[PDB]
Amino acid sequence: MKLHELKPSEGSRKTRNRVGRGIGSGNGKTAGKGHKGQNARSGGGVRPGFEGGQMPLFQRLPKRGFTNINRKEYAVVNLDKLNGFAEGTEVTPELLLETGVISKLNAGVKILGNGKLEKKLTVKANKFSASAKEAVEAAGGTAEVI
Amino acid sequence: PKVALYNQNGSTAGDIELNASVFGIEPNESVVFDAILMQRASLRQGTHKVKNRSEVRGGGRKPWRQKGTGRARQGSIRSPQWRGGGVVFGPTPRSYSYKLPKKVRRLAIKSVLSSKVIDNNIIVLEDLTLDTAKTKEMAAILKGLSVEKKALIVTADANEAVALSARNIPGVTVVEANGINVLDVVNHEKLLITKAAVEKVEEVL
Amino acid sequence: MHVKKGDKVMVISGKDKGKQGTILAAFPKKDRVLVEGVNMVKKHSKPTQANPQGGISNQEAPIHVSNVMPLDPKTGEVTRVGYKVEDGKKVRVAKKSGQVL
RNA sequence: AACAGUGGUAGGAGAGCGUUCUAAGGGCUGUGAAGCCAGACCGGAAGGACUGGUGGAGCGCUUAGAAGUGAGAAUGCCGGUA
RNA sequence: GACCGAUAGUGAACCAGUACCGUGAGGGAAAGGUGAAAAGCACCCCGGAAGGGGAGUGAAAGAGAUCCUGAAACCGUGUGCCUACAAGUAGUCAGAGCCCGUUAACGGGUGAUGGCGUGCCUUUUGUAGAAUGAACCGGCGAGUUACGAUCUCGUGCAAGGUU
RNA sequence: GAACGAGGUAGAUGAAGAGGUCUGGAAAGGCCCGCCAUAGGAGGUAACAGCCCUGUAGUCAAAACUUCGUUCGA
Repeated sequence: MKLHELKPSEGSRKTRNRVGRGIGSGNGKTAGKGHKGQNARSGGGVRPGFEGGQMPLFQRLPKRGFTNINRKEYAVVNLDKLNGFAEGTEVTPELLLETGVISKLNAGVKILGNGKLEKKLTVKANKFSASAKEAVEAAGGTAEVI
Repeated sequence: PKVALYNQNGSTAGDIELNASVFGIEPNESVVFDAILMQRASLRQGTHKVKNRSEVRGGGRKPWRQKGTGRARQGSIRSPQWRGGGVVFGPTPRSYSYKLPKKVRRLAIKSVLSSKVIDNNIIVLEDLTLDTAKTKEMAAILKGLSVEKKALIVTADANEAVALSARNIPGVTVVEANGINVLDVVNHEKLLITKAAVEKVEEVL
Repeated sequence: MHVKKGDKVMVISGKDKGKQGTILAAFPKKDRVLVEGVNMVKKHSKPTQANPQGGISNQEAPIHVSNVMPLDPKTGEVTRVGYKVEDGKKVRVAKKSGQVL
């Protein structure tokens, strides 16, 4: 294909809607905004929560609890992701990073108990779930805590 | 990916095997189109500024009182409908570039090279050595190689002497083996390559 | 410019094509050159102060220097111009010839 | 092919027309382009050709892109004239 | 320079921050284009001149000092058709007569006479409205961009995507 | 508080067709032929020019001031 026969992907290009140009297209004199409204004038928007002076929803609703500066969100991984590694291999958070299974080590790696695993591994992770531990001991792998 | 190899004086040699993953890929028309549009927009620099109402050296005072005057109600002398100027929503200085994924751009460049392969305008010229920067020598070289319309030459190492000579033509330009793009490849309609740059771009891709 | 006052020159363009003429004028302010026997305008003339005449004066008119090249003094054809030095002062040396001026 | 439908404001959706630049390919032009003026031509529409006259150097088409992109009204503004 | 091409672009392409207005602070315009070369109209006639008519230059004089092109409003001059018993959003459609003959096609101009028929826009429940706006002509003149968000569409990869 | 290299401020050199023919008022335009190109940037040239001119690429140039790099303690 040369330049003088350029074809885009059909349905990937859309013409712009030039409002307020003539009457045949529609959106003519009023430019598609109705009549005489507060919204119909320039800058005429209302605040996004504002509902006509009626005391809004977030104000009618009370506040909830806190958050803490100390929050250890553990890097989630389930057992199905463990099947990618070969038999009899050692897995460590660093090797998890190089394999890209987890994109951010962050507070710490923690395995969780969904998926079927039938492989022998030496898994090194900070936190375990009880189902994960019984699953890896059923498979024959060793779950030791870092 | 089995294009015949040619010499300097138009002599031909044994054909060269080419990478299938780079030169035999079925091209993607939409991706090639978007890659064209991408750097086609990126080349333009878009410097254009036109004076908005607030900055047109004047305005200021109210020209006359609101009521009690036969004239229409009116604000500053510099105003949009006013003759003196003040334009609204004019062109503003801004950037006309964005970015595409690495996979997309590599797929696009593979697509265009493979397209050139399948319509057979690739001519490979190994060991392109010229002892002088004179232009009529490579002009006779191109006439022997039988190219009439535009073309593009890629040679990586001999660029320091070829680049002075070949820059004479308006429609013909050298490029390094690194600097392969889409506009130069599509527009020049006849891609001249050397085998060293073939392997270089081959391992790059 | 490459042409000088007092040169034997040859004209390229205009109505006057390929005719010999001598140079007695030069206008470097506007690259404007008056050659003998070219641009033969016919100026309407009123009496000039105490001169009691009335008529049409037929006289020269100047042309542009880009339409004029000088000739080879040896072979006689119109030739291009180059610059060269000869024992102190530089000299005007035409191309395809070793002679000066 | 058959069947049915086809008023319409706010509005919502889909098709398009036209203008100025920009690339690609094609070509038109002192053997007269652009523009202007006049015709009884063509398309569903926005519009588009053809032939004369003026005019005396620039401009279509194809495909795509980007818009300071389309005026009849705002006691709009400027110029000209009733 | 996918910036403007003289109502644009700086206010200012031109002797512009000028002319002009204001006591002063200040405000603040309009106004580009003969020709390639002035070769810019010798000479004759009208006339006081201006201005014209000739002659001459040029490729052009309709090109002669706002001098490329010269639209429209507006204003004139000849005319083909019609008009002094007729009231008419001034049309439309029938329609005889008369005149002309074309991007040749069930043509063109004018139309005595008949039927029907209260402009445009805005705002209104409702306008022919005695509600509003427009003397006319020409030019200019109103939904864009930035950064985010969301949704659809379409692309590349896909439990990964991506700088 | 020296002499040395590179710049800056003026500049110089710099290839190739009035090629033939047609229209034209005028060819830079059309057709048929050549040449240069480290130079086909651009402008002007009676119309649209790489080879008409100014130039352009390279290659040089400073009497005088000026700006940058080599010398004179635990």
